[PDB]
Amino acid sequence: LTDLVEQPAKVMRIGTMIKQLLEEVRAAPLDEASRNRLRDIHATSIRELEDGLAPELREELDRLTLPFNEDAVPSDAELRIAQAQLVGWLEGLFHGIQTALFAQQMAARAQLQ
Amino acid sequence: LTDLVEQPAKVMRIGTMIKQLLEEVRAAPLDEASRNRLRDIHATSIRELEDGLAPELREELDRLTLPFNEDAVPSDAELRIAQAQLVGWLEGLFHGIQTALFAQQMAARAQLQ
Amino acid sequence: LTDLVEQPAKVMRIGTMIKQLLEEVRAAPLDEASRNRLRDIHATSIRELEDGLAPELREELDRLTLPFNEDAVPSDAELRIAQAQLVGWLEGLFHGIQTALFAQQMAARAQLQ
Amino acid sequence: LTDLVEQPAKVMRIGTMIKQLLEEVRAAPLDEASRNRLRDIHATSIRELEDGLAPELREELDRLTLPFNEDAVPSDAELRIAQAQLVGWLEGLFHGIQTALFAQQMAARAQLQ
Amino acid sequence: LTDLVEQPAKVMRIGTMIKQLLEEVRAAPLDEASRNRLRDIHATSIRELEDGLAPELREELDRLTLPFNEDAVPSDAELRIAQAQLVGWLEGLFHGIQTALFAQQMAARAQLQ
Amino acid sequence: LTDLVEQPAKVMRIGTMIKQLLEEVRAAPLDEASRNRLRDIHATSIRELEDGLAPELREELDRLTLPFNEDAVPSDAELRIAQAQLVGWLEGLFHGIQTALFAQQMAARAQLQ
Amino acid sequence: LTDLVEQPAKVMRIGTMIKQLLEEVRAAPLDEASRNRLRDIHATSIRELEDGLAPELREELDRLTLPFNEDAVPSDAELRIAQAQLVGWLEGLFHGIQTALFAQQMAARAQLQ
Amino acid sequence: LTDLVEQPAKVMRIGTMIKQLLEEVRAAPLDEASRNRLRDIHATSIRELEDGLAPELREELDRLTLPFNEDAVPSDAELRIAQAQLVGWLEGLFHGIQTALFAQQMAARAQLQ
Amino acid sequence: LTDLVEQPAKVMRIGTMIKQLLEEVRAAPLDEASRNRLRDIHATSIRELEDGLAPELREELDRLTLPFNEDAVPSDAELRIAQAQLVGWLEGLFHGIQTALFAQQMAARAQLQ
Amino acid sequence: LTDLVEQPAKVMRIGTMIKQLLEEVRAAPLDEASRNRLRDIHATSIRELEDGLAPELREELDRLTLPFNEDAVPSDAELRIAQAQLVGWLEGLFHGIQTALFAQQMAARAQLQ
Amino acid sequence: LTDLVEQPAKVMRIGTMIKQLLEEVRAAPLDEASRNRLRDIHATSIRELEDGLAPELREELDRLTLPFNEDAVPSDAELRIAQAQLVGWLEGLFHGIQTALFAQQMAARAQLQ
Amino acid sequence: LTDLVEQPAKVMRIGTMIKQLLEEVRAAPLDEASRNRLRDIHATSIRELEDGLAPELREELDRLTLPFNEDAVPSDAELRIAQAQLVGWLEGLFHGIQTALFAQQMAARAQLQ
Amino acid sequence: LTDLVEQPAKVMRIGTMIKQLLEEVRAAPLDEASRNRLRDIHATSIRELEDGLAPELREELDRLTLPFNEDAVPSDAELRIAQAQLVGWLEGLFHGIQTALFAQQMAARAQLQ
Amino acid sequence: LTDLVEQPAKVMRIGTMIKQLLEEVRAAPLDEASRNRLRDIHATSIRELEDGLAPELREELDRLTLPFNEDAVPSDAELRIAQAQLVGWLEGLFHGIQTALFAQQMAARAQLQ
Amino acid sequence: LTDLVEQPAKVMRIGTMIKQLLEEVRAAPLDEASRNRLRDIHATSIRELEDGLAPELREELDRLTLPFNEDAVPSDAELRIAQAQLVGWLEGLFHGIQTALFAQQMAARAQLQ
Amino acid sequence: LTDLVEQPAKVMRIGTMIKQLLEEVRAAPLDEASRNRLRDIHATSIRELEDGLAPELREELDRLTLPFNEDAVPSDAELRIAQAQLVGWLEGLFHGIQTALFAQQMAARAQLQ
Repeated sequence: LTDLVEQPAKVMRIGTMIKQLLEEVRAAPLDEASRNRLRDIHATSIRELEDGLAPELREELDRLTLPFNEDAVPSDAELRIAQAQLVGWLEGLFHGIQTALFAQQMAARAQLQ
Repeated sequence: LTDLVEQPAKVMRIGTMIKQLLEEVRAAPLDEASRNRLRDIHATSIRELEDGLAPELREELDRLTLPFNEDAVPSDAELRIAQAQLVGWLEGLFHGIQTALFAQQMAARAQLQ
Repeated sequence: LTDLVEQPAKVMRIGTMIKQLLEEVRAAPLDEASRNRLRDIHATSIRELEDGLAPELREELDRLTLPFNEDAVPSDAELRIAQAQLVGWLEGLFHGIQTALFAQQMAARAQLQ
Repeated sequence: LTDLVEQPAKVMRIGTMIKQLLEEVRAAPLDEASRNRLRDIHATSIRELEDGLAPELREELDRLTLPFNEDAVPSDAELRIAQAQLVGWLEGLFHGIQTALFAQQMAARAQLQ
Repeated sequence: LTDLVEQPAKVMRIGTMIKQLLEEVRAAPLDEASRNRLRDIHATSIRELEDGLAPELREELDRLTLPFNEDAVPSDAELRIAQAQLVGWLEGLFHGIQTALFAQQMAARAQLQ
Repeated sequence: LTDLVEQPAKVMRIGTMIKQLLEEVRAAPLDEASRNRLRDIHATSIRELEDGLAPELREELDRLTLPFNEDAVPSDAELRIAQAQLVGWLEGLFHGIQTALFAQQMAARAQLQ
Repeated sequence: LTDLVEQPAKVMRIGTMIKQLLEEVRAAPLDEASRNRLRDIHATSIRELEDGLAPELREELDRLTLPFNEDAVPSDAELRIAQAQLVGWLEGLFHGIQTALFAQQMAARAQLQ
Repeated sequence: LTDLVEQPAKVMRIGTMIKQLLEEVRAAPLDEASRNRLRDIHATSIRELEDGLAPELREELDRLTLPFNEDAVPSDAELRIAQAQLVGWLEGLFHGIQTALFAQQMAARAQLQ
Repeated sequence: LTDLVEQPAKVMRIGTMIKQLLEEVRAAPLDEASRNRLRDIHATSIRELEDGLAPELREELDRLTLPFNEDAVPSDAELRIAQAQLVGWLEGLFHGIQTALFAQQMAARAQLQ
Repeated sequence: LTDLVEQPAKVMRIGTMIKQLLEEVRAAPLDEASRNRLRDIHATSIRELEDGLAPELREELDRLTLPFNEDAVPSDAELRIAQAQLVGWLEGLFHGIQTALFAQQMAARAQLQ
Repeated sequence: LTDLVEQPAKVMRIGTMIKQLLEEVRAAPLDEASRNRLRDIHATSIRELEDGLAPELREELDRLTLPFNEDAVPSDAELRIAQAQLVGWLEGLFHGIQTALFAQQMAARAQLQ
Repeated sequence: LTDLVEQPAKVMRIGTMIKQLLEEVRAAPLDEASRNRLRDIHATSIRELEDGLAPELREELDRLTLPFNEDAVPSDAELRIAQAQLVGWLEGLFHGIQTALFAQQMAARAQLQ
Repeated sequence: LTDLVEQPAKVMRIGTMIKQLLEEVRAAPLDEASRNRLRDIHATSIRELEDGLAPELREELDRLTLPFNEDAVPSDAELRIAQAQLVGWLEGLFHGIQTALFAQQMAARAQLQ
Repeated sequence: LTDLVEQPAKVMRIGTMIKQLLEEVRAAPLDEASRNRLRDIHATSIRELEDGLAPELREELDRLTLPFNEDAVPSDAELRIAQAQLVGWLEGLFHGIQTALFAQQMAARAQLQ
Repeated sequence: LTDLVEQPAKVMRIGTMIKQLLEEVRAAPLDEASRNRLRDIHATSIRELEDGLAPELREELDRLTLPFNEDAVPSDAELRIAQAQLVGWLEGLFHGIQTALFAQQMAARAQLQ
Repeated sequence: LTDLVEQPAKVMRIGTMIKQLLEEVRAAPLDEASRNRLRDIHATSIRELEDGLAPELREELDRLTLPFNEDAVPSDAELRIAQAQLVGWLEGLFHGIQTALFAQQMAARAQLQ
């Protein structure tokens, strides 16, 4: 919990943002003005993600992630690869949270009966 | 918690507006006269959204959003990206509210039994 | 909650004490050695009760209650009267708690949906 | 919370012993040889109970309880008053424990959904 | 678990023996030939009980229990007090085991899903 | 586990015998001619019981049981004591066996899913 | 058992990431700039996976896995081969672990009844 | 159980690997770099498979299976044939395991009742 | 004589009654059922006393005596005080009788010689 | 004078019987089975006493005495009160008879000299 | 004389037996074999007493006494009550004999001079 | 008169023997080897007593006495009961004789004066 | 010549334009603003070429060429293919012109001598 | 001879076109949108080539060439194979033309001198 | 012919200026301040070119050229495209001039010899 | 001339074909779709080759050449071997022709001087 996510409300917030934008890249091809946007949004979403994570996960994210180069406009492929990577990493982080929340709840309910 | 959204009825209202307009750009391409409208609508929707958020979410919303180029009529791609960004940001905002609101309900209902 | 009972775990403890002691006077008549005990017990439960109640309820309990005389051995009637008076007052205090506890729950659970 | 009861398995063990022995004093009258036994059992049972309680509950248990007189064999009435007192005090202790432990189970299960 | 009971199968065995013998003393009065039996059985059952308990509980049982004098034939009262005392202590020990057994099962079942 | 009872069909058989005979002494008082029978029946039933038990339980049964005085025809009280002693010992024996027997089943049913 | 995976929350986290990225290579063909990303992500994902695995699983993971050739940009085929390999390898690991964890739940739940 | 598979957790792991890789060859045709990989993967999976099986199955797998040649790149047909051969053999091995596991469970639960 | 006691045989009768009852309260403490009796006895002994005394001594006794209240059970102290008061009053009344009886004898014995 | 007691041999007989039983209640505490005897003995002793007394002493004896409540077994305290009452009442009865009888003997011996 | 006792030599015989046996029950507590003895002696002693008394006293003794129930071993209390009851009744019968025997002697000695 | 005791020197002799042995059981508890002696002595002492009594006293003694169980060793209590029974019965026998012996002495001494 | 090219001065003009623009697409990658230009330029260069060619070559050029779709921005690849295609076709036209122009000169230079 | 090629200016023209396009596939890798063009261009180039070739060369060209598959977008390898095939086939065609054409020049110049 | 270019010295002058500026954009990337210059320079260079071309070339140049967007700063790519467009068009313009100017020089030299 | 090549223009055509295709296998690695093509091309080029050679060279070519198998895709090595084998054989065939063409010319040119 707190050992992983410092701001739980914020990580899901940005998490849903990254997810629905990912579902947009698949919907229709984009143009340079839109691909250039998602690059800026992906960079800012990670910067905003690290503010809500524990020190351990910040570094892990930096080891796994690859910031885009601001001199070349990425492709619809890169944007899908980069975004879905965060979507899976957050959903696996969240699935780790929900399994531990199950352990804490059932343990107190069993420590009572 | 509720310290995050000051005017819930006002925030969710505009959010539903951004959601249904997002479903329209998906349906069929638009013309220049309408894209300029959605651009104007996108700007005013954020302004009315900031009035209903806390200062912490205000700045965060501004750090994540991208103002349009006043001199160029954006494409259907930009408008889908900008709008879906807000739709995702708001759904993650609400999921943080309801998970804590449900947490409040099952804490008092259990503090009784 | 905080407006009435300061130490909830302590109040329902002593109450369940006084409750089961009341079921003993009904079970069989007592002798001087036991009546003198229940009076001594009844005094201490009230002193331990005032420590666990809010200032307003302390006075109300003091205005309603009648301390026993420490020179005459009370009857089985007084002990039933004195104790059952508290049992009803404690059950009425908790029913005041639980009616609001459901209000806190069913209102927060409804403020979400 | 569980800071109140240090050895729960031990506190409830001795409690169950005092409860069923109480069911014996009600079942049939006793003789001096058996009344003397319960007094000895009553003394050691509280000593073993205080070892399993927190210091605050020790004092409260000590402020509420009454050590027997070794010079007089108590009556079947005294032993019922003394024992049921602890039975009521012990059942009220757990009711404080189970209501908060039940609160832990539903609050964490709600912080997830 | 093992910190409390070394031979679980044996303690529930002797326990059911002590319980049904307790239910016989209540059924009809006994004679010196029968009262003398239960004393020897109660003495041997405790010796056989200590073989099946952990070192901590052996000591606790000796502190709570009172061995009979082999110079006077006890009463139907004494035999009921002695036996029911063991019955509650064993039933409270078992209720302590089963409450913790639920904690072990509901914790591994929750740490998995 | 089953290391305890060598002849399960035989141990449970004789047990039901003493159980139903226990229910007969309870129903009505007996005469010297039938008490002498029950004394003989109790002796032969233990002998037939040891053939179906493991050596550890053999001595334990011998440590717990009390052979009758062949001189005096025992009373309805002794016969209730001797018989109910075995009935409790046997019921506690079976619950220890089947509780582990259930453990074998649900462990394999869980090792499959 | 649990000694196999040292950091389950971390192993599964990275697992979900690799799984969803696999669903992206499948969705649409990629370009050379994005294929270079997935190769880099594949290398860092395994590096972070071995940190959360025991040495026995490491070597087994290392004996089974195939580092990419850096002088050549892999195909959309290779990236599917490599990733799906881990996804199956990771899903079988949990199914091997969780099936024994389920055995812990039903064996203790049966060791009680 | 013990007579067929020595390391059950490992065998269902690799099986779930080989299974999902089989679903990749069906999804799209492969290139020389990917076909060459799956062959290397298939060889290593059998080495990791033989380590986890009983000696009889080691030989049975060796009698049924056909190792690939390391000088020619196999076709999409061979790789489907080779892998699917193992998938059926692994699913058939487990159904032999699971059908007996129900026999062990449903028989011990019936030997108890 | 005639001016003091009208029925001397009756007063010495009741006096020995009230006297011997006084030696019982000193012998061992009493219970509510016996204290309630002695109160009833003390009143009836006084009513039967006034019937056997001259009018002057009646009123003297009424000025000296204090009737018990019939709604509260007196203490062993009151009962000791109340009865001993009569015993001293009767023995002083009798010592007045015997001193005059000797005066009648030795004066008539002196008129002769 | 002797008209007071109609059957002197019968009254004093029963009186001696009541006196020595009183010395038995003092010697050791009694049980419910023996207390019930003395209550019945107390009732029949008064009945046999009224047959040997004159009507004036009958009603006086009935006005002073208190019949026991057949619905409750009295205590050793009540039986001491009731019996000692009669012993004192009877000893005062004889002292009233013997003092006047001594007066008769010193009147005829003096009417001669 | 003959109006009351038919066999004077026999009544003082059995009387002494009943008296010294009474002094034994006080001396030390008894066992069932001894308590059962004294019941048989007390029953036969009354039977042997009735053979030596006049018809009037037979009936009075039967009205005063309470035969024991042969279907329960009396207590040390009952045997003391029953025996002491006869001891006083016999001592009061003899004191009635001695008071009249002196009257017969001193009257004939005075009818001579 | 002398028709009752045929051999006075023998009856009194053996009587003193039983008396002094009674004073020995009172002094200290006995062991099984000595209780068997006193039981044997009690049988022969009655046998030698009947030889010195008239047939009427033989049967009467037999109607009052209780033969011991040859197959069971009596307790310290029985021996006191049996012996004290004889001691009292013998003293009452002589006191009846001695009272008549004085009648022979004083009546003949008065026929002279 | 006249049968192939109507405006020779114009074709080598636009041809040189297409050639040097082709050398720019090779020189550095382009952006949507530049890729969009070359599409418009390539379309207008073909339109201006057909005005300068004979009817036979106009048709052949349209059969060989593929106009771009104005509703999508082409790649640096498409523009290179489209442009280079024209460059060779124009260079092949000129080599056909130059080979015949040498035939016109050399044949007349030989028709003279 | 010159009957081989009916339209020399046209065969060389298209030949130059295919040659320089080959120089583009070599220059940089292509994308699916451009690879699809070269397939379409390759088909129309052969169609325009046969119009300028003799029937013998048509079939020979048709016997040597390979029509593309509609479904698959060819690779940079296929397009290089297909195009270079024609360029080599065409350059060998011209070498057959020019070597005999040069033979005419030296034969007529020698038939004169 | 010369009817095409009215001011040859001016047409080539400005052309060389666009050519050498083109060699500068290739040399190093530019900044917004210089791109704004080249954009203005490109506009005036075409204006000064049209003054020196014939009306027919004015339109063709205008039909081929593309005015820049003055609300957006063009890229380094567009400027290379726009400039190279002119550089290619101008060299092709002169090659049409130079081929006819040389044609005049060989025609008069042949009309003389 | 006629002794070796029947259709010289055709053989140097296919040779220049086979030669230029060989320079492609060296240029970049191929895929299965291209390797399968070049094999098909190589087979048909030989069939077209045998049509253009003299019968002696046909058989020699068949003795030297090795036709490919049509069920396995050859390697880039085989394709380089197969074609280069022909290219050398063709260049050696042509170099023999040029030496004989040199023989025909120089011998006739010398027969003149």
